[PDB]
Parts: sequence; C-alpha cells; structure tokens
Amino acid sequence: TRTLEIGVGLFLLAGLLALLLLALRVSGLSVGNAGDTYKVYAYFDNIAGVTVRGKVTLAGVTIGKVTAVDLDRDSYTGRVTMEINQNVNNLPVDSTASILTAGLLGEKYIGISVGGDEDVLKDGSTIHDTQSALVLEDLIGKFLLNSV
Amino acid sequence: TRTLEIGVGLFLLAGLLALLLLALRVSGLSVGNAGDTYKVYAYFDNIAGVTVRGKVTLAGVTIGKVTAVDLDRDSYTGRVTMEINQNVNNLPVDSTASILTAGLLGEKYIGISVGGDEDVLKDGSTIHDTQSALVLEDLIGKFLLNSV
Amino acid sequence: QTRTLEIGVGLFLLAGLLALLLLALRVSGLSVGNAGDTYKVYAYFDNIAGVTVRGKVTLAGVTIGKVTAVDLDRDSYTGRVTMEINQNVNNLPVDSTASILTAGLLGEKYIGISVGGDEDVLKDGSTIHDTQSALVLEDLIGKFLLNSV
Amino acid sequence: TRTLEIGVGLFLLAGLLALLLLALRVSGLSVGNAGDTYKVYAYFDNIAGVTVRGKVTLAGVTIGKVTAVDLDRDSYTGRVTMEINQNVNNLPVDSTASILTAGLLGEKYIGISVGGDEDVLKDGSTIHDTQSALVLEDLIGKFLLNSV
Amino acid sequence: TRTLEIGVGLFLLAGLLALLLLALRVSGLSVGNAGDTYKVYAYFDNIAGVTVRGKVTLAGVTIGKVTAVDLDRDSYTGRVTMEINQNVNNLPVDSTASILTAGLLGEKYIGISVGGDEDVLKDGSTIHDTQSALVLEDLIGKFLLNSV
Amino acid sequence: QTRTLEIGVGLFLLAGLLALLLLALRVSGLSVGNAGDTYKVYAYFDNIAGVTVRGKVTLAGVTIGKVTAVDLDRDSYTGRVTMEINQNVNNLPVDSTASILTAGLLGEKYIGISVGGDEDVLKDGSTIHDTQSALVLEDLIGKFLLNSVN
Amino acid sequence: SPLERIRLFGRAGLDVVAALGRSTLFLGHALLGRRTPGTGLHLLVKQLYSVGVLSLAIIVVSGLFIGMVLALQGYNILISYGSEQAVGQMVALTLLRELGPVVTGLLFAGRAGSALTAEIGNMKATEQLSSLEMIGVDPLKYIVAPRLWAGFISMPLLAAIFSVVGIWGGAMVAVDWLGVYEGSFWANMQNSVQFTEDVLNGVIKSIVFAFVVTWIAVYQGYDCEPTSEGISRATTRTVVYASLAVLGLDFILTALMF
Amino acid sequence: SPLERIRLFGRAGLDVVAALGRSTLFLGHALLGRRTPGTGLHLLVKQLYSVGVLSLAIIVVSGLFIGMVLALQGYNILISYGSEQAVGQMVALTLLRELGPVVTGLLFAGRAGSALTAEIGNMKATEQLSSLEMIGVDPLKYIVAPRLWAGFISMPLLAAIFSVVGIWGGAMVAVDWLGVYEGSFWANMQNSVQFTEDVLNGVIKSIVFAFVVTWIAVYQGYDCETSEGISRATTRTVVYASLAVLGLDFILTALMF
Ligand SMILES: CCCCCCCCCCCCCCCC(=O)OC[C@H](COP(=O)(O)O)OC(=O)CCCCCCCCCCCCCCC
Ligand SMILES: CCCCCCCCCCCCCCCC(=O)OC[C@H](COP(=O)(O)O)OC(=O)CCCCCCCCCCCCCCC
Repeated sequence: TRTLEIGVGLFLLAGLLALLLLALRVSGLSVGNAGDTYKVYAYFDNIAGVTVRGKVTLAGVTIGKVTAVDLDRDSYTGRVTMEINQNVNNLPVDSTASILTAGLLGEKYIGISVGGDEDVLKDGSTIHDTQSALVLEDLIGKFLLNSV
Repeated sequence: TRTLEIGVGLFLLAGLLALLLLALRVSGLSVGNAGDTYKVYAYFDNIAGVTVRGKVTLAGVTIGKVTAVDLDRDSYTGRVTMEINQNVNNLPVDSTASILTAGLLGEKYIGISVGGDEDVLKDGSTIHDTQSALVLEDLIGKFLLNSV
Repeated sequence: QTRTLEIGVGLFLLAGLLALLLLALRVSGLSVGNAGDTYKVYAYFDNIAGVTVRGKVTLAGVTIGKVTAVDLDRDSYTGRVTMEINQNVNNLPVDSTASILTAGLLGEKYIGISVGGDEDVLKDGSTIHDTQSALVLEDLIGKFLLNSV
Repeated sequence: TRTLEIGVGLFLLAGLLALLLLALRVSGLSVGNAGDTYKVYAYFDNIAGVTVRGKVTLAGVTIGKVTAVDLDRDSYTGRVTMEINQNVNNLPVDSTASILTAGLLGEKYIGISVGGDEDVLKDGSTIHDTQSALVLEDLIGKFLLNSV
Repeated sequence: TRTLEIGVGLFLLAGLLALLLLALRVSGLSVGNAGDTYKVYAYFDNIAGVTVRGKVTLAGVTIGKVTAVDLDRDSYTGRVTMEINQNVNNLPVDSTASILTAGLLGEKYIGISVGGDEDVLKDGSTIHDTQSALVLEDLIGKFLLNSV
Repeated sequence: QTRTLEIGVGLFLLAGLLALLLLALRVSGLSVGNAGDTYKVYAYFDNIAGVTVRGKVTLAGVTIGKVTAVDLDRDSYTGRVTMEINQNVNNLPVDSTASILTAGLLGEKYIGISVGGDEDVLKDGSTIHDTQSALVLEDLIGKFLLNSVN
Repeated sequence: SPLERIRLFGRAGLDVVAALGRSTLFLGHALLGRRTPGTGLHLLVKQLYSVGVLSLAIIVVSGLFIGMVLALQGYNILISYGSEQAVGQMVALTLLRELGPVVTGLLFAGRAGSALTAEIGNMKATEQLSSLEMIGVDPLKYIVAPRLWAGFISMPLLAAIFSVVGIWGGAMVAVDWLGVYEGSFWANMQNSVQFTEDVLNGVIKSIVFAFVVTWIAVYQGYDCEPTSEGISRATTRTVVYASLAVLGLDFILTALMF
Repeated sequence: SPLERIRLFGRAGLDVVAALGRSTLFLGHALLGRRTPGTGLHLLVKQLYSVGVLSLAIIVVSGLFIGMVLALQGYNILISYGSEQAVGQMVALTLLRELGPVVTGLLFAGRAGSALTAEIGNMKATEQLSSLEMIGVDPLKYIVAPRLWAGFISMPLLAAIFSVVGIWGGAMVAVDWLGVYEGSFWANMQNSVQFTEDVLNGVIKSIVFAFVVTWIAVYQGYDCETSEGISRATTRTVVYASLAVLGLDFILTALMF
C-alpha cells in the first residue's frame, strides 16, 4: 500500500531532521546558517587560552570562527588562522587583533578593531599588529613584585 | 451511543492537537512576557556578550528579548534589534541603553535607563546614545597599565 | 454492562493519576504540617537585576519567604517586587528597609529586610516605602572605581 | 523444595544487606558517627549563608553541625542552634562564634574562636559575642564610596 | 567428546575464579606497610579547608597524604598528621609547613618549605613552627576594615 | 561435524571481540607513518602546585606537548617536572625558561615556555636550567599585604 | 474510511481506559479478595525465585556495566573542571536517585516484565489458568497474587543490589583504572548524598515502579487473548507499557522530590 | 548431583560459544548470501514500518520524559554548585553522550527487539518459514534480512529523535518551571557540546548496539522452538539485548570518553 511508504518516509525524514538538528542547532559545522567565509592570518605574541572554534568578533558581533593555531617555527609566535563571514568584509587591514576573555571567566576569544579607512582587505592576507594574550603572570609578576 | 462515541476520538485529537500547540507554545508569555511585542533598535560600540535571546531589562525587570545582532557595515558597530513588551510603552527616547553583566560571571544582558522627555518612542525607531559593554582588557589595559 | 463499570473505575483512577499534576500543585512549599498561609508585601526598587522569581526574601539571613512578582510600573519606571513572608514572622516595622544582597559572591541575589524601628508594624499586604538598590557590576565600576583612577 | 528456598532467602538477605550498605557505608546514618550530644544557641546579626547542617568548627577542625536557623521575633536577629561534639566540653562562654566563608568561596559555616574563661559551658546556653557574616553589598557599599 | 567437556568446564570455572579474584583485590590493593610512608605531626591555629585525606606537598609535587585532623583539648588548637614517602627523607625539622590553596580556588592543601639545614627527621616526630591558613573575614576584617 | 564449525567460528567471533576490539590497551596511533615522536625534557622549579600529570605544556599559548610526570629531587628538595615536546618543534633554545601559568583566571596551571637567547637549541632529552616558579595565593598575599599596606 | 478511521481511534482510546479499569479491578481482586484453599507462602517463595533470583545475573551485570560507564563518563566531564576527586559523589548520586531505579525498571520490566506476562499468558492459553477455577482455587489468589507479591518485594531489592554494584563498579574504574584516591572517593561520597533525601528517595522511586511494573506485567498476561500470537503480542505490550510507566512515573516521582 | 551439574554447566558454556557461532553464520547468510527471487525494497519498507515507525510512540515519549527528568535532576544537583546555567551543557551531554543513546537501546530492544523475535519466531512455529523454502524463496534473505536492514537504519534514527526530544524537553522544563535564563541555557549548550566528540560519538555508539540489538533480536526468533518456546525466546532476546546494549556501551565509551 501507500500509507506504509508515506509513514516510513516521514519517519526517515524525521530521523534525518533530528540528526541535522543535533549537528547544526546544537553544535554547528561548515554546513549551517553561515554561508561562504574567507580565511585570515594573524600573528599574536601569545594566545593563552585561544582554542579552535572560538568566536572571532568585532564590536561584539560574531565575525566567524577561528580555525587553526600554530607556533611559527621561525619566530616562535602564535600564528592564528581564522575565518570571517563574507557578510562583512569591509574591515581594514591596518587594525588590531586583540584577544579578550569573555565576561570574567569565559572563553578567550578574538576581537578586532577598525583600522582606519585604508585598503580594505584581501581575505587571505595577514594582520600587522595585535595585543598579546594577557595572563595572571605578566601582570602579577611586575605590578605586585616590582611596584608598590 | 457507541456510534456517538466517535466523539471521544475528537476528545483525544483536540486534546493531542492542543498538546502539540503547547509544544510550539514555548515563548514564556501568557499576559506577562510580551503579549504583542514591538521592535526597537540600538547602536553600541561593543556588544561582546549579548548573544541573541538575552533578556533586556529596565530597572532590572525583564522587558523583552534581543531579537538579533548586526554588524553595521557602515561603521562596524553593533546594531542590536530587540523586542519590547506591549504594555510597557512609556519608555522615553532619551532613555539610554547600557550592557550590564548578569551577576558577576553570567553572560551580558542589556538594560535601558529612563532619561525623561515628552516624545516617548515609535516602536520601530532606534536608540541613539548608549554606554558600551566593559571588557577585562580595556579596564586593565587603559586603566591599570595606564596610571600604574 | 461490565464495560460500564470498567470504564467508570478506569476514569476514577485516571483522575487520581491526573490528580498528580505536580506543577505548583502545593502552593505551600514546605510540608503538610508547617505554618501554612503567608502575608503579602511589596517594595519599589531602582534596579532589581537579579531578583528572579521563586527566590528568597530574608531578614538577618534566615529565609522568610519567596518573591512572587517582579512587575514594572509604567508611571515611575521602578520595579515593584511582590513577595510573601511566612506567618510566624509578622512583626516587622514599616520603616524597615529592603536591600538586595548577593549571596556569597556569585550566588542567587536575595532581598533582605533590615529592621528599622517603630511601633506600627505593618499592614502585611501593603508596600515598603524605603529601599536600597542592587549594586550592579557595570554601573558601579564605570562610576566610582573608574573615578578614583 | 528447600533446594531453592535458600536461594530466595540468600538473595533476599543480599538485597536487604545491600540496602543497609547503601544506608550506612554511603551516608553515615544513625549507626553511630557522633554520639548523642547537646545543642548550643548563638545570636548573630546576619546568618545569610548559614544553611542547615553547616560545619560548626574550632581552629578549622570540625566540631559539629548547626541544627536550626531562627528569626527570634523580639530583636529580629539570627538564632542559630548548633550541636557540639560531646567529648569536646571545654569551650568557655567567653569564646565567640563568627560566620566565615569556607576558604574563598565555600559554604558559609560558623567557627568558634576560643576566648578562654573558667566557666565553660552549659551545652544549651546561648553565646553573646560574635562577628556577623560579611555581605558584598554592605562591604563594597561602605568602603569604596567613602574611603577612595 | 567428554574428556574435554568437563575440561572446558573447569577452564571456564578457573577463568571465573580469576575474574572474581581480580574484582576482590580493590580494597587494599597492595598497601602492605604503607609503602614507605610514616607519620609526622603538625600544629596549626586554623585549618579551614583541611579535611581528611587532604593533600600534602613540597615544592608543589605531592609528598604524601594528610592522615587525620583533630582538636587538642588542652590548647584548643588544631593537630594534623600526614604521611610522607621515604623517597624524601631530607626534610629538616626547621622546615616550615603552611597551608596553601590549590590553584586559586581548589581545596586547601599543606605545603612544606624545606627550611634550613639541621637534624632531619625521625618520621614520627612533630613539626614545630608554621603559619596557618588565611580566612577571608579577618583579612577584609583587619586589612580593609581597619587600614583602607 | 557442523557443530564443530559453529563452535570454531564462535571462538573466532569471541576473539574478534576481545583481541581486536577489547582490552583497551597499547596505542598503535600512527605507529607506521606520520607520527609525532614525543621527546622528553626536564625542568627544575620551586613550586608546581597545579602541574598534575596530563596537563599542558605550551609556547606562546599553542600547545607544544603535555607533562609526563612530576617528582621531588631528593638532594635539591625542589620540584622536578618531566614533560614532552613534539619532534616537529625542535627550535627551542636552551636558555628558554619555563613558567607555571594559570589559564584565564581559574583554569588549571599549565607550563609555558619563554624563548631563550642562545644559539644552542636543545637535545630533547636534556633539562631546563633557568625558570620562574609558580604563584600561590597564600605566599603571594602573604608578601604584599602586611608589608606594603600597613 | 476516514470517519471510520476516527471511529477506530476513539474505540482504541476508550478501550485503553476500559482496560485500565478492568486492570485495577483485577488488581483489587488479586491483592485483597480472600484466602483461597491452595494459597500459601511457598507460592511466594517459588515466584520470588522465578522473578527475582533468576533476574539477579542480568541486574548485577547491568549494575557493574552502567556503574563503570557512569564513572568513566563523569571522570571525563569532571576532568575539565578539576573536581575528579568528587567522581565518587557523582555515581552515588545519579546511579542512586535517578539512573539506578530507572534502569532497573527498564531492565526488571524487560526480563521479569516479559517473563511474567509470557508465563501466565501461556498459562491462560493452555487452560492451565482456567482448570484452576474448576478445582475451585481462584486463579487470582494463586497464579497472579504470588507474582504481584514477588514483584513488589523483589524489584526494590533488585534496585538496591543494582545501585550497590554500580557504585562499586564505578569505584573499580575510577580507582584502579583511572586512578583517583580511593579514600577520597569513598569519603567525598559519604558527605553529599543525604540518605533521607537521596537513598530513601531512590528506594521509594523504585517501589512505586515495582508496584506499577509488576502490575502491568501480570495483568497484560492475565488478559492476553488465548493463542500463540496473542501471547507474543502481550509480552511486547507489557515491555512497552512497563518501560513507559517506569519513565513516566520516575518523571513524576522526581518532580515530586527534586 | 555435583558432577552432572558441572557437566551441564560445561555443556551450556559450549552451547553459548557455539550459538554465537551459529548466530554469526546466520547473520552472514542473511546479509550477503545471494539475491533471492522474491526480495526487493518493499520488504525493507514494510519491516521498517513495523520496526521503526511503530516504535516511534514509545521512544519519543521516552525522550520527552527522560529529558525533563535529566533537567529537573541536574538543576537540583547544580543548584548547590552555582552553575545552574550549565543545565544546557548537561541535558545535551548525558542525554547525548551516554544515557540518550543507551536508553534507546534498552527500549528499542524492548519494543522492536521483542516484537521482532516474536513475529519471526511465531513464523517458524506456524510453519511460515518452513513453507517459504518450498516456494523456493530463501527465508533468511526474505524474512530476516529486511528485519536486519530495518533495525540497522531505524535504531540510529530512533536515537537521534530520542535525543532531540530529550534536549527539547530539558529545555522546556529548564526554562518554564526552573526559570533558568533561556539565552544562557542554549548558549552554554551550543558552546560546550563539541560535535566531533559527542554527536558523532553518540551516533556511532547507537549504530553499534543497533547492529547488535537487531542481530540478536532476529536470530533469537529464527532459532526458537511452540508458543512456550517463543514466549521464552522473547525474554531471552530482551535480556541479551539489554546486556549487549550496556556492555557495548561500556566497551565503546572506554574507547572514546
Ligand atoms: C508535561 C506533561 C507530560 C506528562 C505526562 C504524565 C505521564 C504520567 C505517566 C504515565 C503512566 C504510564 C503507564 C502506561 C500504562 C498504560 O498505558 O496502560 C495500558 C494498559 C492497557 O493497555 P491494553 O490496550 O493493552 O489493554 O493499562 C494497564 O496496563 C493498566 C495498569 C496501568 C497502571 C498505570 C499507572 C498507575 C499509577 C499508580 C501510582 C501510585 C502508586 C503508589 C502505590 C504505593
Ligand atoms: C567501533 C567498533 C565496532 C563495534 C563492533 C560490534 C561488536 C559486535 C559484538 C556483539 C556480540 C554479540 C554476538 C551475537 C550474540 C548472539 O546472538 O548469540 C546469542 C546467544 C544465545 O545463546 P542461547 O541459545 O544458549 O541462549 O548467546 C548470547 O546470548 C550472547 C549474549 C550477548 C552479550 C554481548 C555483550 C558483548 C560485550 C560483553 C562485555 C565484556 C565484559 C568485560 C567487562 C570487564
């Protein structure tokens, strides 16, 4: 009969919908609400807690997702490769890519400033300057010992 | 009256379809939350922790949920679109917004502050002035490394 | 007609099963032999950031009741908190000041009522006239701790 | 047959022994952990985080638990009723109990600092001297708005 | 067909008895003579976050365990005992033993500073001079409530 | 004779369950090609409070490896930590110091590595001679609270 | 026919409540009707062997497996936070107040919730259950009353044994496979369970299912139509309804006491 | 008699290790033997309606109930930890990482692990299967192969639907009656779920004791004797499949925490 096939098709579609929901509406992946995105390199003198799948942001709004971290085997710096949503590409090249601790003890994500009005971007280029990752040590190893 | 007891099938369907509607009734509103909500917009300089559906608050009590976040491609600032309860409509225009923090670790929620002027609002208008959200970087980078 | 009796008993027991709604079914929340009823009271605050309903209202630390309503007034834009107090305590003077304290350092923010002093106790169904707000992190930091340096 | 009757008996006794093992070797129940000891009252100004069954202590080592919290309607203070370990019967009356947070963010317990006096204890008398528990609001509200 | 029937039966019974013997060996796996850990006493004025089976350490690495805590009836102060691996047996008596907090909020442990150089230990002796564990109240109660 | 084949393939299936899949034992991770070949490094400290095993060792924040073990150098009576580094990163000079850092504000203490200044790089089986110790809320507050406030 | 389809749906819906009423009538007649001549305690003993003791291997191996799963799972989840020394508190909390009675319901309703139904069903369908009425012995007080009384007082004991073995087998993997302080395990365990709030709570939560699982596992067997397929359909209706009842009544009995 | 009891125990030990062998040979003949003349996809659809679509009304309601249980419980055990917002990162971990995939095994092997063996054993008893070899159709690849393929591809979908309904129930009860901030709830949940280590882990964890539940539910009915034989084989398969759900749960979660 045909009610059999309609029922089993509805059940299969419900199972596939549940799988895709658990994937996207719970975790999120390359597939999802976001479309195409372009990569961007950045050089930080330290990335303390920066792990993959952070929230690279501007002014708070999410700009994309960090992709890879590396210790550049030449300068011993943190090379961070991140993804930027194509919904926003107008950001300038000559900006500052800072790390920020979310709230007070949230995930250490990446924010970026606006770099004036120069040549916009190549979306695959690198960044020039960045504020290194703050930690308890670089602070309480100078301002509690070699200070008042 | 057994042929009349097909009506119990409808007693069950109308009791199950009602359960279905209640399953899609997840809004938290009977007379309290919004009733018939209304739009408003705000432009912040940094919206770090105001992920969508966060509670908006006047004098602390919730008013609505922030419906969406936006990076305005013009100036790369944060245009948030938030919904406001129906009954609360005496919010003056000079009521400025600011991003308070939930307790001391909880994710940031935005609130408004009555300034007081005649022209109330338009529910489709926007808020001009505001105080941005704090960040544990600028607070120590511009006010601890700055004077100490 | 055995189906008549079977359906009758089935319904009389399905009722006793749905007699377990268990969604705010016991409006009193302690037991079946405790105090019972409670007095109502309201307070007008300037900021009630963390006074989420079903919290605790207390005096000197010992819990007195729970917050029921978190309403907002349209005229003055000040939050109106409507809480209840257990029957045993009914002797709080009117001049008592309600202030929102933060449990521990991060715990749920409760509303304490510091006793002032007067003869007239209360109407216990009336409001409070004085208060002290709930110190929020942002407004505090930006105003004062930024002002020092 | 008695061939299986012991099996039923054996494994029923095993189930009951398992109930007793759950009630004793997982909960320290009324089999004897601290003997039948006497209470003592203490009057405080604020008992905010003093839940039931706290850890009343001396010099850090545990002494017993608080049995009850009360609002004595006369002076509107905190009447805390706590049990003291019976073998410890050398706590003078001039000793004072103070509410302390366990370490940095632990549950608010009370600790008894020994004053030292000839007369020691009725074990049912009240205490007089105390240091009421701190509260963030009153603390930062009277030492940040005035001092600096 | 039968010479190996009961043969494999006894093979399986031997496997099962080996499994049961492996299961039983948890409680008191191989403690024996407590390895090479021997008692040593310590006195403190206040040990808040020091419960039974706490951690002891020197230079951060674990030296042994914290055996038991109690209240001396005479001086109304806290005695605590700890077990020390004999692999370290160069700890002199003038070595101090203070209380530290794991990380910044982790349960309080006992750290031991090696101190000076003298007759080492009898592993059953009693450490003499030390510093107690900070309690939140007295700090803000005598450094904030009194100075700032 | 069919029962013989049945029990034979039954033993075979039980073997396929136990040997190949169960016993949760020695790692064959990339044991043929494309491996990491972690190499040991020693470091002497003064307090390793939160450097329990299976922690993280990193340079500039990107994880370089993990901590193998910790111990007490009996003669020195100071902490000794042995941690591994991937053979891809063999460019860390000798005078590169180690330092116990705290992730965020409460995240577990990891071992960061500040680069050195000499040309001699490493042996990956050698030790680290100079470093900075960890902090401790008690000794820290014990230093600059009653000496520079009162 | 769509209208007759709704007729059949309403027929099944009313049949469900009719069967529920018939079932509570049957339970009433079974538990407190009268003392029949053949009745005795040896019945209860035989059934306690057929319902509980045979269901010991399944429930004990389940306890061990679900316990080491609970431990080896929480240890991973607690490793990131750092409170692994409290894993003993976790398993003794979940496997004793929620996952203990729930899984031993889903399992006792699987073995002795299907064995019971199939057994007294095959009784009804071989006239062994009817031939008892000719001899005069009421079948309720002889065939089902010992089943009910061996399900009421063997599922709580099964849950206690299950929770004990699960706690022990969680220790046996947290301690001797993932390496936490055994003393710390047991100690931090017995400071944060509050027997009168978790252990007795789990025991009551298990008793309520013990009553509602062995009642719809022996009724569904006393009510199956007498054939070789009605029985194979009742021994599935009872597993479905008993797992559903375990889950639903556990939801209720945990909303009644958090 | 002791010696005869030991003989019987050795006989049973040889049987169970030979049954696994016979069951494996049966699975082999069932999945990849040949192409029987009467097969097709209509059989797979029909048995997918009996195995999966009829087992929807049980595991969906089970997901709802266990979701509100998981939320209403963790929030209670977290109300004393201060992180009552992590409820999202719980009812989407316990109900995804271990309990949600497992309970779908303990339940699918109760509704379609028992109905399957009853429907495929009563077939053997009413001479159905033996009357299929005379028509020439291989009974394994016509009667039991669609059961196997309807258990392989309908238990994972059941687990996914169970986890989705459980997460949504934990949400509905975490926000309505528990008052937890919906925003922070879904936020922490979406953040700390780590797809590649939890979602796909639960899915493979479900496929394992799908393959192993439908295997011993179908076999235990292809190898039973009479109504008393099937009424016992259904209990045997419910027990063996709950055991092989929990045991495989332990073995799998040991290989990936
Ligand atoms: C957010 C809202 C959602 C919550 C919904 C609430 C659900 C509550 C749980 C549902 C119960 C599931 C039972 C399923 C059985 C069924 O369907 O019933 C189905 C069968 C009839 O089906 P048939 O058609 O096969 O005959 O009925 C029975 O077997 C009768 C016995 C059922 C017993 C019901 C439970 C009784 C409760 C007793 C509690 C008091 C115990 C205290 C004693 C010490
Ligand atoms: C990523 C890896 C992929 C995973 C691969 C899946 C592996 C499949 C193995 C399943 C084995 C079942 C075979 C079929 C059984 C059958 O039909 O055979 C059924 C026969 C029944 O014989 P009888 O007629 O005598 O009753 O035997 C059984 O009942 C078997 C019981 C099943 C138990 C399986 C549990 C396996 C795990 C055990 C845990 C180990 C303990 C260690 C803890 C310390």
